Amino acid sequence: AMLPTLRTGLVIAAGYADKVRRVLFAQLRDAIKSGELSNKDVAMAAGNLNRVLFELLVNKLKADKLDVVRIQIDYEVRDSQIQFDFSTLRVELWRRVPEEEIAPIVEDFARAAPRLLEEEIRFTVEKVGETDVGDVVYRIMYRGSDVGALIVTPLNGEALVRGAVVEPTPLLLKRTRVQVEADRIDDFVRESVSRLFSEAQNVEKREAVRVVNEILSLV
Amino acid sequence: MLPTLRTGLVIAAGYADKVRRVLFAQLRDAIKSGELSNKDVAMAAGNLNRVLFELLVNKLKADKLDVVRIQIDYEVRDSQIQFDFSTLRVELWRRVPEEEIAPIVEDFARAAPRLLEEEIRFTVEKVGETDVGDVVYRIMYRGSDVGALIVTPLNGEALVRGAVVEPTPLLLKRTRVQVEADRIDDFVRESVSRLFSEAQNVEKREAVRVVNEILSLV
Amino acid sequence: AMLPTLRTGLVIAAGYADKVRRVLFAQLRDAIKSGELSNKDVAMAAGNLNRVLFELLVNKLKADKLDVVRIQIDYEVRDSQIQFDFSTLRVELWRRVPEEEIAPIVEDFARAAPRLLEEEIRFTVEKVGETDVGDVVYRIMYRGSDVGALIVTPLNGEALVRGAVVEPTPLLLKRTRVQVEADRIDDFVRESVSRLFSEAQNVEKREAVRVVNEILSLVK
Amino acid sequence: AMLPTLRTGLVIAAGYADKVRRVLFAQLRDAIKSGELSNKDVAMAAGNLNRVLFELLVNKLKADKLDVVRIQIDYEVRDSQIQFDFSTLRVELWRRVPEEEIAPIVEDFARAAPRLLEEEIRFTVEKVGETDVGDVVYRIMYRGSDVGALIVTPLNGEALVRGAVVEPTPLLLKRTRVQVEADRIDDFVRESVSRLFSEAQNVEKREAVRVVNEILSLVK
DNA sequence: TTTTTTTTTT
DNA sequence: TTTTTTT
Repeated sequence: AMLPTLRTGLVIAAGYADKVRRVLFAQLRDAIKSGELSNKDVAMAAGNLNRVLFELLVNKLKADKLDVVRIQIDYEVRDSQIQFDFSTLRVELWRRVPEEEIAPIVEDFARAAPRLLEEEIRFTVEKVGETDVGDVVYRIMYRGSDVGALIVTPLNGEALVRGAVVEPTPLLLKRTRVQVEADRIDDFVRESVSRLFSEAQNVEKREAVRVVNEILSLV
Repeated sequence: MLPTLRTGLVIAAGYADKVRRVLFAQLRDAIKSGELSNKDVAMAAGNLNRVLFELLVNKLKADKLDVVRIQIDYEVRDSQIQFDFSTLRVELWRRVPEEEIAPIVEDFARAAPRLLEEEIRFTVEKVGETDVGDVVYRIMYRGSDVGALIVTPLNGEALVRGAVVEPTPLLLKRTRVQVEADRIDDFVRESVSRLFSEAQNVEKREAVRVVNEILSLV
Repeated sequence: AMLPTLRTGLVIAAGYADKVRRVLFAQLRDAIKSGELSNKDVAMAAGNLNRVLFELLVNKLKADKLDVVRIQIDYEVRDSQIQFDFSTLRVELWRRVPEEEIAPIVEDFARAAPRLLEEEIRFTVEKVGETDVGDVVYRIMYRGSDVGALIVTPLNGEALVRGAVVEPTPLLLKRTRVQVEADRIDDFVRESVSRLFSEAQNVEKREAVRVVNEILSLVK
Repeated sequence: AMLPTLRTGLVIAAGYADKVRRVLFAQLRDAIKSGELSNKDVAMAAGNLNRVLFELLVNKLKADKLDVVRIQIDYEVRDSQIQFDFSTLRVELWRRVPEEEIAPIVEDFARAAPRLLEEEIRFTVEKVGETDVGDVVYRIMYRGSDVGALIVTPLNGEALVRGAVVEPTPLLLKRTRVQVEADRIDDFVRESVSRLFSEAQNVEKREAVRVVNEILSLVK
């Protein structure tokens, strides 16, 4: 039987304690109201966990209070008692990069940002293969790295284009008809890929990711 | 003053969907009024994400498993969103490898039930007295200041109140004990750890304010 | 033009105050750290607002402490002081439906739910039109209400079928090739739509919603 | 042994499905990475639950998509399989109050708001009892309803006053020394309680609640 | 086309 | 990647 898991999510090390206490109270809200637990039992349980985590985070790992941690642990509630399974204790740590190292870089970049904000991104492609019914699949790239996929369906004298990229920003190229005879497909894609995505939809990452995988799966 | 887009803590791999969701949440009202369209906002979030990609991946060389926090002011004028890049702020936290943390976490996990039963040793030091004659002590944990304690002398009796922030936020309820005023200082040093063994587990901010309340009286 | 906005989002009326406090501190974190404001200034501002909002909810709106509210208001910071624009004040209210009215319905339904959990989602379709290049687009319905869309591309003895529904649960029909002559498409689609979505992907609502439109826009 | 519980929290009825899917995926992430479950297993589980909830919310409870729902249900993972316990299913519903009924009330209130924002919170008190060491405890009331507590410690011609209120906004009265004779305590408190809290700290509700309970526990 | 909405804080 | 987080 699977056990409930106490998860903090991403939190600044200085505030993990109040995060652990509030999450645990939220999960055991029904248990308290049902009468299986008291508010004292839960607060005491969280306090003991926080007591343990303090030694781990501050002493063993030397985490600064401005660092970021993510903590999770399974726990069991049986017969009016809360018990943690410390074999399930998992702790993630992120160490802070000093402002003196980031602020000047961001400030420098901020001056060049309004130019970059309007520029069209410019992509490159490479043919991946063809389907049984004659669709052509391309890999779409940004700066030599793979960032998306594209599929072209030649039809009665014309072609249909669909695709999506994940980086530098999630874009979805909706089903688009272009003036191309099947003879002109491979040439057209290389000439028009950057231009097609200038009118693409700005979507969420997972939406773009799914389409990329859908298109690449057909090969 | 301008509206600010704030992401909060987010894994670098998912900053884009975070920026998009924050911006849409803030500008829902402008859309329904007809001042903006979903296209207008999505293009705005998309263009910002395009900008942040160069900053995070190339300039800051951030791995996608790191944590970032981004904020920037923006203004909406005549059905368009315009960012003020002078207000752009980016925070970065770099990932500590699992091979450096997991074994340390593993060994401690064996020692956790042992430590959990142990009572939390505190030590104290005299700070001063209040206007009405209360005695204030500074509570220390492993030599470091973590809380405060206040004792109100009576006739053959004393009232004790206090709070600690570390290693876990505790609140010492108003407690009356039978002790003569002459031996209070000895009482505090010998019994402070025993007092907090029956203390309340509270939130950090509650403990913090009580500590400052007690220290402010000096 | 636009002013910063303090937004609570959905919150139980009993806890709106701590929400207003936490949001305002989060938004003015920088102002405090810069020295333009003090922690005292922000706490006092949120407290005064919450005092006012209490009067509105309990007296004017007659909100129960177990109801749900959503509050937003614009504010500006002038000379180390926080000043609200109450003309921008917006308050939404949801009144709780008594447990005595909902619990028996949920309890009754909970008994029949796991059997329903297995059943195939019988769908029906309606032809919407043909695309410029000859794809056929159908509207998918569930219990007479439109819930999704489907597009079919005729081939030589074969067809390509794509689609998505939003209700009763978001499903995505991946690109599927089937054995059917073009004269038989309209018959095939209507006969197999429920069967096709029985093996479809469980996706997010927004994914299904977006796909429906991509398909429906091609006719409209 | 207790089971994991899927909790959505407050969500607009139109967006419950994606809420359920994301919460379930967040809880079962580790199970997926370990290989005990696949993304398909979790997606199918959330999809089946949403299919069931659709009938409950839309058909049985007649919930409008602008309403607010809160859904929770226990589930079990046994041998690479997800199982919901529908006996543990709980659904709360809040029905939306129309803007046409709230906006005029908010707008008129918005006109008197900048005036009210300056105003001090008039309070009343009532004697509850005395402590063992002779402190006097009062119940603080706002609109006839109990909202807080206050404790007075008598000195020689002086007193120490401490207290906290929960409504209309969480306020905590720091340790304050005042000039009052012990017989005139009941009288002093009733004249000054509102004035004392005009300089009290704006805090979170839970801070105030605990101080209130601490003061009341001291009463016999 | 959604039709509701996509945060910060916690 | 993804959440809950005062009756």
